[PDB]
Amino acid sequence: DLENLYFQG
Amino acid sequence: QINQVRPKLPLLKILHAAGAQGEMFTVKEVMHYLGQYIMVKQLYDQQEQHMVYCGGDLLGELLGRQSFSVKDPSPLYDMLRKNLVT
Ligand SMILES: COc1ccc(C2=N[C@@H](c3ccc(Cl)cc3)[C@@H](c3ccc(Cl)cc3)N2C(=O)N2CCNC(=O)C2)c(OC(C)C)c1
Repeated sequence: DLENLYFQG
Repeated sequence: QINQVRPKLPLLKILHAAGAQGEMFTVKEVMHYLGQYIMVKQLYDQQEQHMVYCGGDLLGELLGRQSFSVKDPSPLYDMLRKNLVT
């Protein structure tokens, strides 16, 4: 999941 | 462990334009820099901030699209599959 990878604040 | 990727040359140029340095990145860094790219080139719609209008940007060339919604990012997946090596 690229959305998840990006949003790991 | 850490899946480092080397962006193909056109994509590398986008990432550099967003402040990236070097040519090896995590996929997470790639996504970070692609977001930044869109922000600083103002390719998003200020009224509908999920919509990106990339057509006539190099990014739109890579994606093969005039536009995309972050809400439906299949194009981004397709593009990164093709333009990140190892
Ligand atoms: C309501 O408005 C939003 C909601 C979500 C996003 C977004 N969503 C994130 C996201 C989206 C899809 C994937 Cl597959 C991964 C990450 C990430 C992102 C990463 C890469 C690209 Cl090419 C575009 C956006 N991403 C962002 O980059 N955002 C969010 C937080 N910080 C920002 O500067 C912009 C968004 O991004 C603009 C750049 C279009 C706008």
